[PDB]
Amino acid sequence: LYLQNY
Repeated sequence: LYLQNY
């Protein structure tokens, strides 16, 4: 589980 917000 991986979340990246940019």
